[PDB]
Amino acid sequence: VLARTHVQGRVYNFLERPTGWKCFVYHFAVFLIVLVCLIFSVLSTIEQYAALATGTLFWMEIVLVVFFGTEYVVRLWSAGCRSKYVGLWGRLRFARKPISIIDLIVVVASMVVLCVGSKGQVFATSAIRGIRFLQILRMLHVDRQGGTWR
Repeated sequence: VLARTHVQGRVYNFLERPTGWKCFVYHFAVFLIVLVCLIFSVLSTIEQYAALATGTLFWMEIVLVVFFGTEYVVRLWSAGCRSKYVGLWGRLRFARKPISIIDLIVVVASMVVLCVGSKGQVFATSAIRGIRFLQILRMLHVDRQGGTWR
């Protein structure tokens, strides 16, 4: 200390404060990830049949589910930088607009989808048609700071 917390509260300032820096680095990462995740989605929806027989890259969908599941909770931690019980609920409760209600429904679906097992080809359809399907919305939820699409 005193980093240790003045470094996590620093993460929770940077990801939350719209600036030239948030815009520059964060939105390069969202486009890079969406292209990776969608090329991987075309592969993954065939790897799901390879998972009946053989070895497969399908494990990396659980890795990116842990990224996106963590990335949802990381916003709840930037509710207020130290607020990690308080606004951890309080901003989730605030998340009332249409995409935010869908994002809440899809994050609990995404955990249930891991939790049923990597089969049920519904884990597969939800990885696709839930956890890619949310990401196309973020193009319009685009946090690149113009008052976007309105």
